[PDB]
Amino acid sequence: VVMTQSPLSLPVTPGEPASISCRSSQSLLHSNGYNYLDWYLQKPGQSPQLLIYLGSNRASGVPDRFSGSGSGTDFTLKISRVEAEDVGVYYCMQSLQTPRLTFGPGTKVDIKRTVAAPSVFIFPPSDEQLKSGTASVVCLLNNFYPRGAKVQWKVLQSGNSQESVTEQDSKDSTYSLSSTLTLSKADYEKHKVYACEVTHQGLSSPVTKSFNRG
Amino acid sequence: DVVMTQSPLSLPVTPGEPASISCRSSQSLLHSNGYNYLDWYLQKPGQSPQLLIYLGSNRASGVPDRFSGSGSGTDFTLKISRVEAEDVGVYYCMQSLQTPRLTFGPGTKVDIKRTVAAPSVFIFPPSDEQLKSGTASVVCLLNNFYPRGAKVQWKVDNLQSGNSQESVTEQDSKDSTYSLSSTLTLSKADYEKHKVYACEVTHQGLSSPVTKSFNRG
Amino acid sequence: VTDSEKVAEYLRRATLDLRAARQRIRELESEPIAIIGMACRLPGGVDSPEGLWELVDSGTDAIAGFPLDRGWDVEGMYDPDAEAPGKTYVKEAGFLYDAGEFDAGFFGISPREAVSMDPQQRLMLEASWEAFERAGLDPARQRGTATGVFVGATATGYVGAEGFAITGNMTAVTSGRISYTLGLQGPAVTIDTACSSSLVALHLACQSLRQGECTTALAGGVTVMPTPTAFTEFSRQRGLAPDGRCKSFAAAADGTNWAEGVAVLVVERLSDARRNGHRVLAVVRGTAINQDGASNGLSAPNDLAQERVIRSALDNAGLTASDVDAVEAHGTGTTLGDPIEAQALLAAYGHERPAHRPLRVGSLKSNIGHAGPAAGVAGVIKMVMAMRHGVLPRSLHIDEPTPQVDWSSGAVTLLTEPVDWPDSDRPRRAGVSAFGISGTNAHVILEQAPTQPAPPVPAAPWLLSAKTPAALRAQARRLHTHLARHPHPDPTDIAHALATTRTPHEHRAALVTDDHGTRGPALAALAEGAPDACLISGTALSKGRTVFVFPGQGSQWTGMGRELLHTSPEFAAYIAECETALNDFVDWSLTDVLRGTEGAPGYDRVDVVQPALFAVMVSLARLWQHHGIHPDAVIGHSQGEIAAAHIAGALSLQDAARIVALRSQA
Amino acid sequence: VTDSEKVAEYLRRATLDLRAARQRIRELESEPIAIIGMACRLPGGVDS
Amino acid sequence: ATGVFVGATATGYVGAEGFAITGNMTAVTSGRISYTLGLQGPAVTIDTACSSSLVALHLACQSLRQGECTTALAGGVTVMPTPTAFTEF
Amino acid sequence: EVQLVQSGGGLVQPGRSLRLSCTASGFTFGDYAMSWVRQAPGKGLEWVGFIRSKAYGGTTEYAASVKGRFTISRDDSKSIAYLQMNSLKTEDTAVYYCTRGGTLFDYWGQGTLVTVSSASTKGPSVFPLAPSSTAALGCLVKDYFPEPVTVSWNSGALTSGVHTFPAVLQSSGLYSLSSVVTVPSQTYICNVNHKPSNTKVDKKVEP
Amino acid sequence: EVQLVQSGGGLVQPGRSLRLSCTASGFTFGDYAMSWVRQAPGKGLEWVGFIRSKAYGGTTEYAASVKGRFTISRDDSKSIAYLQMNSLKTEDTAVYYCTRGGTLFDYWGQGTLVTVSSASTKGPSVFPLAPSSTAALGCLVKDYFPEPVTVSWNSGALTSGVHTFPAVLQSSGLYSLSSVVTVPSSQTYICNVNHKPSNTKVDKKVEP
Repeated sequence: VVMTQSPLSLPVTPGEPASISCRSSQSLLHSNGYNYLDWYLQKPGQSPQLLIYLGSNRASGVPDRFSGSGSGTDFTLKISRVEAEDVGVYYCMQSLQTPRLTFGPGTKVDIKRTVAAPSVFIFPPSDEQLKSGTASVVCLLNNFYPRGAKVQWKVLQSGNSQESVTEQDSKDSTYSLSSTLTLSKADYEKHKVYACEVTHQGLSSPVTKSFNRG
Repeated sequence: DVVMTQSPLSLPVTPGEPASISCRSSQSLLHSNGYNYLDWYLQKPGQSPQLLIYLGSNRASGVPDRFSGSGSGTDFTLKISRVEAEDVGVYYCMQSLQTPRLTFGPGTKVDIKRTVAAPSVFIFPPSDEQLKSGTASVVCLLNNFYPRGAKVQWKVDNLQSGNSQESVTEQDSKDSTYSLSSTLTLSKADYEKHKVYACEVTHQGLSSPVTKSFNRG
Repeated sequence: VTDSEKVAEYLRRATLDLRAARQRIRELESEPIAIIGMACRLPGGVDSPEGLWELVDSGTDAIAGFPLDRGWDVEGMYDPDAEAPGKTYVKEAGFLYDAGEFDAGFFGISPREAVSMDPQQRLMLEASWEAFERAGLDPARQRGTATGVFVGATATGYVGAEGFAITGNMTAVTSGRISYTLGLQGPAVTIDTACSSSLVALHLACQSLRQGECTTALAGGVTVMPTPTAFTEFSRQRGLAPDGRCKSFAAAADGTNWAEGVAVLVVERLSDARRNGHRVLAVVRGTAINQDGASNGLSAPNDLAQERVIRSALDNAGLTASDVDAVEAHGTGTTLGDPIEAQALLAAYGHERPAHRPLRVGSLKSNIGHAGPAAGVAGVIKMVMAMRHGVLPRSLHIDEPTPQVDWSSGAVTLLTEPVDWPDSDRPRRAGVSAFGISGTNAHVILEQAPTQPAPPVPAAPWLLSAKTPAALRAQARRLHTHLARHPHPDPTDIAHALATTRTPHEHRAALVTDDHGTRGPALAALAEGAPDACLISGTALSKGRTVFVFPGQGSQWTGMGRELLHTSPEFAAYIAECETALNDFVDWSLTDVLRGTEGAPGYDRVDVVQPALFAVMVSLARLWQHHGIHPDAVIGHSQGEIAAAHIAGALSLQDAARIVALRSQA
Repeated sequence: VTDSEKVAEYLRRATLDLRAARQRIRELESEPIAIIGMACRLPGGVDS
Repeated sequence: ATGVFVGATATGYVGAEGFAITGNMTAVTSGRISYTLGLQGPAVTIDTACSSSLVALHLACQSLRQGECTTALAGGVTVMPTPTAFTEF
Repeated sequence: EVQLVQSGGGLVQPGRSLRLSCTASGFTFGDYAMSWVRQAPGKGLEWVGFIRSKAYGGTTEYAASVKGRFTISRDDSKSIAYLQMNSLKTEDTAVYYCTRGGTLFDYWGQGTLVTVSSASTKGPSVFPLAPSSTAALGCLVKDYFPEPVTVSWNSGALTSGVHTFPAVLQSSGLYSLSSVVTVPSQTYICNVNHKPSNTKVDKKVEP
Repeated sequence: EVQLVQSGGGLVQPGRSLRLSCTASGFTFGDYAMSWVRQAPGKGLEWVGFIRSKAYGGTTEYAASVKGRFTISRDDSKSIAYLQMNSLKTEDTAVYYCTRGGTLFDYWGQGTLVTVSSASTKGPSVFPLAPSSTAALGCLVKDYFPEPVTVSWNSGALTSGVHTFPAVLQSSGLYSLSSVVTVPSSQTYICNVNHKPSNTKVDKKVEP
C-alpha cells in the first residue's frame, strides 16, 4: 500500500517563498504520464478546498501563488507570497490507489516570529472542588513559540492528563497551553509532591515546577 | 451496430455571414462520462487537417475564436461567426465512441456563395492525329457555372458508363465558379459506328436538360 | 474505483477550469463597458442629456452671436476680408453664455479662488457632479473610491490669491481637481489630442476599467474660448464657414465653426454595473485609435487611416459592418474633410449589407458646431439618447448630399429627415467618430443596454436636502416639475432613490403621507416655502450625541401600539419578548391589554399601567435601535429608569420585568 | 482501445489548452516590457 | 503600428501664418513625430504635471499589452521659452 | 455558481439513527459523484464514503469503519445527497462535509457538526485558581455537557492577557474548559455564561 | 513548439517495401500514441493505423485493408516513428499523415506523398482541340507517367481565361489532362507543355 509523508510543521513569514514538500512510498506516476496526486488546504475553521490536482495543474479560483511541482515519488507545493489567510493545514493526498482511508497528518502552517520561551504557572487544586470530592491540578504555559512543548506530571502519571492549545494569537502570534491532571479525593491524599516538567525548543532545560500540599 | 454520421453534403457561405454545419448520429454519443465523443476537424484546400473542436464543445487552443461546437446526444452543430475566404475547405465531424474509425466520412464542402449561373456548355470533336494514332476522345466541358454538381451524360446513341472521366477545377479566385470537363474515349474503331454522339447536361441554373449534338463520325 | 471514472473526473475539472480561463481572457481582452451615467452642457441652452435630445430632435440650430460680457470688442473685430490680423469674418458660433456661472460655495471654493480659476475646471466639476448624481451614485460617498478621471482638454489661456492662480490654470489640474474635490483615488489624466481628445480619453478609460485599475471612470471633455483667438487667427486660411454653420456632408459645405461645451460619462464595467444594480444606458462594445501618419500635410485627413480605425473598432467590438445601424460621423463641414470621411464610411461600413438597411450618417456638429475636444464624447450622448428613444435625429443644413463623394452604392445615406429606429431581431447599435486635426483618429461602437419586486412600504418618506434654503426650494420645485411629466411613478421607488442615491446636505426637509394626493401640493408648498401639514423642515447639526428619554407616568392612551402590532413585525416580536418575560409575575397577557380585548384590565389600574408602559417604551426604543439610531446615553423618570436600565444593559429583560411588575404591585 | 486510456488523450489536450490559456492571461495582464531604445537631452551638456 | 505617448504641457512660445497653428498646439507634440516618421499607432499627448511622462510610459505599456502597438515611444519634453515659471512659483 | 448546503446535524443519543442532507445548486447534479468526508475534533479528515453518478449505476462505497452502519443515497429529481447513519457510536462525533467528486473533492460544503454522547444537559461547576505566590490566575469550568460556554472577566472589562482555552472531553463524557488571565504581577472576577442551562455562575479569584 | 516532420515518400514499384519516417520535436514523444492516416487522391481521409506508448507496452493496431502488410514501430531514444509498408499495392498510392494521439489527432504532420505504379517515365502526347470553327479552344496532354507537367499558353503571354484541369489516372496507369482557354471569336495560340522528368518541351499550335 502506498504511503505519503510531509514535514509536520513549517513556520512562515508573510512575504518569503514557502515550500511544503512530501514524498511517497511508491512511484505515483501513472502509466498515462500523470502524477495521481492532489493538494488540499483547510483554513482554520473553514471547510477544506482544492489547491492543486494531478501534481501541478492549479484549480480555477485558487490564487496564482500556489504551484505544484515534482514527479515520481517526490512532490512539492511552492507558495510565492504568504499571508495570514494562507495559514492552515495542507494535505498532499494521493489518488493512484483507492480507497483513501484518511488524508494524513497534514502540514500545519503558522506565522513565524522569534523563539519565545514559556512562562510556567503551576496552580493548586482549589478547595471548592476538594469539598466537591475531586482534585484537578492545572499547569499553564503562556506566550511561547514554537508549539508542541510537552508536559509531564510526576506524582509519572500518563493516563489521566488532558492538554489543550489555543490557536495562534492575532497580536503577538504566540501559543498557550493548559494541561490538567484529575484525581479522586482518596487518590488526592496519597502523595505529597506533584511536579510538572515542561520541555520546549525555546527552553535550555526542563524547567520543572513543584507543588507540595498533598 | 456500427455508428454512422450524416451532415449536409454542401453549404455555401458569404464573407461575413454566420454559418452552421450540422451532424446527426444514429446512436446517442453521450457516454456514461457525460461527454459527447465527437470531434470536428477542418481540411483546407492543399493543406493538412487540423483539429477544430473536441468533446463536442471544447475548442482546441490556437483555433480562432469564431468556431463553436454545440449540441448533444445525437444532434450536433458547428457554428462559425465570421466566414472568411480561408475558412473554405472540408469540415469532418467524426465520432470516437466506437473505435476504430474506418473513414472520416464524406465531409462537408464549403465554398463562397454567389448568384446561380448556368453553364456555358461546349463540345469539341476528336483530333485527326489522335484517330490515326489509334484512339478517339470526344471532350465536352462546362465553363463558369455555380454551384458544383451539374451532372453530365454521353448519349452515344438513341446512355454510357464506364468509359468517362470527369474533372472539376477548384473555385475561381475572382469569379468564384467551377468548370467541368468530361473526356469520353472508346477506340479508333468504335468512333466510326454511329454519326450521333450527343452530350447532355443538367444543372439547377438550367430550366431543362441542355443537349449539344455532334452529327458526325 | 475504475480508472475510467477516476480520469473522467479530472477531465471534468480540467475542462471547467479551461472554460473559466477562456471566459477570463474574453473579459480581459474586450469586455462591454456600461455607460451608467452621462452629463453635458452644450450650446443652445442645453444642460442635460434630455436637453440635448430635445435640441437635436426638434432640429434646432444652436448657432448664435458672440458673447458680449467677456470683454470682447465684438463690434471692432469683424471685417469681410479673409486676410487681416485680429479680425474674423464669422458672426455667429456655438457658445456657453453661462460659462462663467459657477456655484463656488457648493464645492468649498472661495470667490477669489473661483475668479482666478479656469472655466474649464468649473464646468468639469459641475458636469462630473451631475454625471455621478445621474448614475444613481451619491458623489459624496465616492470619496476614497478607486475612480479614474480621464479628461480631454486644452490650454485656452484664461489669464492674496497668488497660490490659486497657479493650480487654477494648469491643464493637468483640469482632471486632478475633479479627483481632489470628490476625493477620488483612481488615476487622473488630462488627455490633449485636439478634436479627438475626449473620445480618445474614453478609450483609455475602457482600458483602465478592463485591467482592474478602476471600478468606475469619468470619460469626457471640455472646451471654452475665453478669448476670440480661435476665430481671428484660424480664419486667415478661410478655415471657418462664412455664415458659421457646419454644413456636414452637404454641397454647401464651405468650412467649419467652433463651439464651446462640456460632456462627461460615468462608465463602469457591464458585469460590475449589473452586480451593483445600476441603470445601464448604453454599452461601449469596442474602441480603437490610430494615426493618419503620412498624409498630404500635417492637418489633412487620410481615408485609409479612417477605414483602418473603423475596422479595428469593429473587430475589437466583435461586430460586423452590417451590425451597425447608424454612425455619428465627425462631419467638420470642411470642403476637403467631408468627402474623405464619406469615402472612409462607404469603404468601411457600406460595403456588405442589405440594400434596404443603409447606414444612417448624422453629425451633431450641424446642430451645435464643432464643439472641439468635448465633441466626440458629446456625440455618443446624442447617440445614446436617440438609442433610448429609437429615433435617429436629422442632420441640419443638408440641401442635398455633396457631389464630391459618390452615393451610387446606396449603402450609406444621410439623415436628411428623422428616421424611426427599428427594435427587432437585434439590439440597436451605432458608431461615433472623432477624427482629430493632429491626425489621431478615434472610433467607438455603442450597443443598446441589455434588458434586465418588493411590496410598497406605507407612507414612505420623501427626503430633500440642500446646502442653502434657496437651493432646497429649487430642489423641491425641480422634483415637482420632474414628477409632473411622469405617468404615475411608484412613490416607494422615489423615496428610496431620494434617501439612498442623494447626498444629505445641511438644510433638510421631508414629506411623510400615506396617500398620493397630498405629496404634490406638499412639494409645491415647500417650493414657495409655505408650511404644510405633512411637510417637515430643519437644519441638521454637524455634531451631537443622541439621548433616549424614558418618561414615567403620563404617556398612556387606549389602543397605543395596537396598529404597530399588525403593521410592524419587529415591534410585535419585541412585544412578544416582553410578554414572555413578564408572564412570570403578572396575571394577564400584555398583548390582550394592548389590543384591548374583552376581559383584559384597563389602564386605570395602577398595577398594569407601569408594566404596559415599560414594555411599550422598551419595544419602541429597540425599534429605534433597529432603524440604526443607536443611543449614546439614556435617562429615566421614576419608573422609566427601569426601562432605561434595560436599554443600558444594566438589567436583563427578566430582571427589569420583575422590578417593574413587583414595584407596581407594591 | 479502452475508455480508460481514451480519456487520457482528451485530458492531455485539455490541460495543454488550459496551460496555454493561463499563459495568455499572464501575458495579457503582466507581460514585461523591454526598453530597447533610449534618448535624452538634459542640462549640463548631456545629449545621450 | 507604432504608438507615440508624450508627456508635454502648453508652454507659451509664440509671413508663414499657415504653420503657427499646428506649430504651437500641444496635441501636435506627439502627432508631429507620427507625421514625420510616418508612424500609424496612436499619438497621445499626456499632461499630468511632473509625472506626465512616467504616466505616459504606463499607458504605453498598456498599449503594448493589449496588442494595439508593436512598439511605442514613451517620453516627455520640457522647455521654457519665457521665464514665467520663475516669476509665478 | 456552484453551491452545496448541508443540514440535519444536531445532538443525538448513541445507538440511534440520523440523516444528513446535502442540497446542491448551480451545476448538473446527476453528472457528478457525491462524497461524504468526516473530521473528528482535532484529528485529520477521514473519508466516510461516496456514491457514483446514476449514469455509472449509482452504486455506493463506504469505509471499513462505517460499513453497514452507514448508507448513502441521492435524489436526482431535487438534487440532494442523503447520508443515513444507523447505530451511531461515540467515535462518530465529528464535522461531516459533503463534497463533489468521488476521487477529486473540488468543492466542499460548509460542514455539519454531528455530536453523539449519552450525557444529559448539565450546568457548569466553576472553581477558582489561586494566584502563585508574573502573576497568572484563572477559573476552571467543570462538568458541563453542551456547548457553547463563555467566560468574561470582570464582565468583559478584562481583555488583555485572557486565554479561554478550547473545551476538552473527559472520560465521563463531559466537557471542561478553563479560562485564565495574566495580571501585572483590585479583585478579579470571572462570569460564566452558559446559555443551554441559563446558568449565571460568577466567582472571584484571590489567594 | 510542436513539430512533426515526415520523410521517406516518393515513387515505388508495386510489391516493394517502404519506410516512412516521422520525426517529432517540441514535446515528450514517449507519452503520445502515434497514428498514421492516409488520403487517396480524391477520397476522404482513411485511418491506416496507430501505436500506443511505451507505458502501455507499445502495442500496435492496424486497419483491415493493411493488416499484416504494414507495421508501425517507434523509438523514444531518437523520438521517431516508423511505418514499414511491405508488398505495396496500386491502391495504396496516397498522401500519408503522421499525427500524435491514438483517438484525438490534435496535431498533424505536413504529409508525404507515396505513389505505387509500375509504369516508367514517358513524355506527353499533346493534341489540339478545334473550337468548332466566346470560343473555347485548348490542347490535351496525354500519356505521361511521372508528375508534374506545366502548360503555358503563348509562352505565358496569354493567362486570362485559362483553365488547366487536374490530371487524372488513366486505366493504363498514365496521366492525362486538358488545358483550355476562352477567347473572342477571331492570333494563333500556341501551348507549350514542359515535363521535367522526360525533359520534353513539346509545343503545339492550336487552330481551327
